[PDB]
Amino acid sequence: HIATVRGLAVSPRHPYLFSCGEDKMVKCWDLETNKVIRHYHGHLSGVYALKLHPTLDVLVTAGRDAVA
RNA sequence: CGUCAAAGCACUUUGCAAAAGCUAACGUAUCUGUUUCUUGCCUUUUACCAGAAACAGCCGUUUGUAAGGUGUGCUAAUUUGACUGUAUAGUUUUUGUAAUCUUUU
Repeated sequence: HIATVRGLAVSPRHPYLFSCGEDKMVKCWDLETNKVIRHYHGHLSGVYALKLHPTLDVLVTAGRDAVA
């Protein structure tokens, strides 16, 4: 990251780890390889909330865009 | 070559499915891109240098199956499978040593 890693979230169902920040960046750190796989581009500004839905493979994040 | 069974037949157009099952060229061919890292040449970013790992596209190949098209036959031809497939009256099996009678329990 380039600016304070705000969020984090490990998923239990997949060996992934997530992160967020004041970069607009949302990442998918694969835990088996220990590198990033996916960016989730779309957020207009610094993201704070990072939380992983329990059933459905789905990811929720929110920040100052004033939107989840 | 011979029998039996199945089926139109050869050639072709599309659709739809698949293509490491026990280490192996689906392609004796071979190109671009994204991300993550490492080094080059550099300060405008792009455009690039040349290595890695992870993903992707693209140009092609094979198979099965479905419907079609052309030419030929449906009073035929071709394909496909399957099979415990040969002929011997003269000594080891399919051209007879068989026939017949009687006693014992």
